[PDB]
Amino acid sequence: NTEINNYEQWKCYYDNNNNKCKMKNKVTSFDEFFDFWVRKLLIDTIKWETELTYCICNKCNKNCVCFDKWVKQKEDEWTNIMKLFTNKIPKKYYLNINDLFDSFFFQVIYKFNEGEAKWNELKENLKKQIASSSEAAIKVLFNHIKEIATICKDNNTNKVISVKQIAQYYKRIAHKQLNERGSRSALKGDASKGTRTKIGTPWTKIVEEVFLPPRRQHMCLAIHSLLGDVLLAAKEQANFIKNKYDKGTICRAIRYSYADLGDIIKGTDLWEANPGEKNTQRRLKTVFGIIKKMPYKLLREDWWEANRDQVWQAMKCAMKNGITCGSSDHTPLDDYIPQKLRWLTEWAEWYCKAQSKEYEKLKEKAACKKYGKNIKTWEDQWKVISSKYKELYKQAEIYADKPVVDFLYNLYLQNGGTPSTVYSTPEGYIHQEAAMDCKQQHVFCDKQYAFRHQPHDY
Amino acid sequence: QRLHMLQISYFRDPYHVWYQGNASLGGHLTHVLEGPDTNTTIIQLQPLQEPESWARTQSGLQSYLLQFHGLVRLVHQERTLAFPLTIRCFLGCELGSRAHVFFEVAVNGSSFVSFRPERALWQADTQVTSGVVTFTLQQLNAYNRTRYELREFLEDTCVQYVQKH
Ligand SMILES: CCCCCCCCCCCCCCCCCCCC(=O)O[C@H](COC(=O)CCCCCCCCCCCCCC)COP(=O)(O)OCCN
Ligand SMILES: *[C@@H]1O[C@H](CO)[C@@H](O)[C@H](O)[C@H]1NC(C)=O
Repeated sequence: NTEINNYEQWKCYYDNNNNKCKMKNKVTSFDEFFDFWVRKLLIDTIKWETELTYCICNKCNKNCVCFDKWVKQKEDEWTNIMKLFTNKIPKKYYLNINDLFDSFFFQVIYKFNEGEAKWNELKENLKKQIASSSEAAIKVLFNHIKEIATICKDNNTNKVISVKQIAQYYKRIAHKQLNERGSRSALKGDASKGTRTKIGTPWTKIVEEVFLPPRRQHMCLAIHSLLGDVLLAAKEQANFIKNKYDKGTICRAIRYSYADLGDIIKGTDLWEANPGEKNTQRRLKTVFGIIKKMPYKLLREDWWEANRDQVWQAMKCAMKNGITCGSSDHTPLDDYIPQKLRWLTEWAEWYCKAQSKEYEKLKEKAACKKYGKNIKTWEDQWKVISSKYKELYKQAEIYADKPVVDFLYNLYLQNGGTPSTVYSTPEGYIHQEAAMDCKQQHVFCDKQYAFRHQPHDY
Repeated sequence: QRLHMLQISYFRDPYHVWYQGNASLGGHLTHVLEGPDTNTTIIQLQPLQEPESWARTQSGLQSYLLQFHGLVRLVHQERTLAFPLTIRCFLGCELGSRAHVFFEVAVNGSSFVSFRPERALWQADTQVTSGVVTFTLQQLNAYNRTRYELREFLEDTCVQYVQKH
């Protein structure tokens, strides 16, 4: 008495025989239905993994998402089949992975060129997952197709080649290196196995030259234990910003904090001056060492890569504020943008908020000895920022700080590198990557100059 | 001397099969097989094979039976198969030069197919080739699992048992 989801739909019956299932109107026994569904699940799985192999330019984002939708649909159909039994079921349906493949060997390889290879590769991948984790083959398969859908969605993440496009390049490299080491099946954890405010304020200037966002200052089985701690911190930061911190503001703050958290875990962060941050970083060295005995940054790069979807989903908790803006699996590429770039992008956004806050005081030439001065204070920080960008950009030119120089020249090579289009000038960088709320002082390049004393209008 | 292995598979449904079988070493019963595809018990009557080897052997035999059933289901799905269907498989190895092996399958008592290791190929025994016969031979001659891994069973694993016991 259960129904199993321009396609087929079925109504199944099941006894303790006439334990038939009905689709003109095809009527089969339940056992035939089950077999039909299972062999199609296995055949379709192999075809999907094969088709997506080249991505596992936007053409495969569309195909990759379709795969994830497919995976979820099949998982629901599976649940509906289990509703016919409601008893946590004989081996006739509970095939072991070795049993399932031995039983469906001919039916599935029949559909493929070099099918014995595809049937084998799938068996080995499923055995590897259960070995890491005599369970039913269908459940192990579902976990396998879910991991692939997640891995693929990460690769696409929904005249000028942007920082986001280059970040995707580094993302694709990241998993590539991970895939070659092959450790993700070991490093991906399972949570169930575990346990300033003012806008007009200039950024803190730290040498022992980087400006530290107030947002970063206000930051909240060793693998399973670590993932549980990271997920908790991620959830807390998301709730912290949501409840204690604009739409664009709330989204960028959560997303940048996510990227900052990845930097902390990877150990590639800039703010190493703070003793609380140092205490945290030492705890990470300790846990990852424990993990290794399988600065630990290269393994950490993999572990965070093996566990970035889990961390991101944790940051979407308890909210109706969509943050799903330009990414697949709603997962951003910000953790693949060198921190110095994201903080720069961010500085400009905070600066233009500061300019508007001061601008707005000039309403109902004495008051312009505060604005155009508060402006000067923020103007100086840009100077420092602009100079450092130019040094690294020029190194990239000659090449075409290591992660930034390598990011820039690869971005430059894809942007005319041989004149550079829009990224050779840091003012130009901000005008391509950041969003400015400033009023009447919209130009960083030196009438409507971003740091002018008095706006051309006032 | 030799092994003469026999199984009879009674398919009341493509998805419902009763298996029964045995094996004789030389002239005497050594093994039996009986039960449905979901609960088939394979018993060594003369416990001459080490328990570990035997467990591995049973696993291989169960794998065989599941693959066998899968082949029948596929044949029935692609080519219509009438039920009840009785499959009778007779296979063996005989030993003073290189061993002789054979494998022949009859359907409802009528020899349907056989294996010829010389080219690692299956061919029909029946003089009447039809869609079922052609399709069954394909799977047999398309996969290394049915062409060469079978030879290791018949020309190596089977004979080692015969030579040893
Ligand atoms: C040392 C112990 C020696 C044995 C002692 C006797 C044991 C008791 C036997 C009881 C009687 C049962 C008789 C039925 C045959 C059982 C033997 C199966 C042999 C076999 O085919 O190969 C196994 C399965 O592998 C494969 O993958 C090949 C199977 C593929 C299917 C072939 C086609 C089936 C016939 C066509 C039917 C068509 C009907 C259409 C209507 C190999 O197992 P292994 O892993 O150990 O490998 C070892 C090296 N390869
Ligand atoms: C399998 O068959 C034995 C008898 O050979 C019987 O005692 C046992 O209960 C059966 N098990 C199942 C699951 O049918």
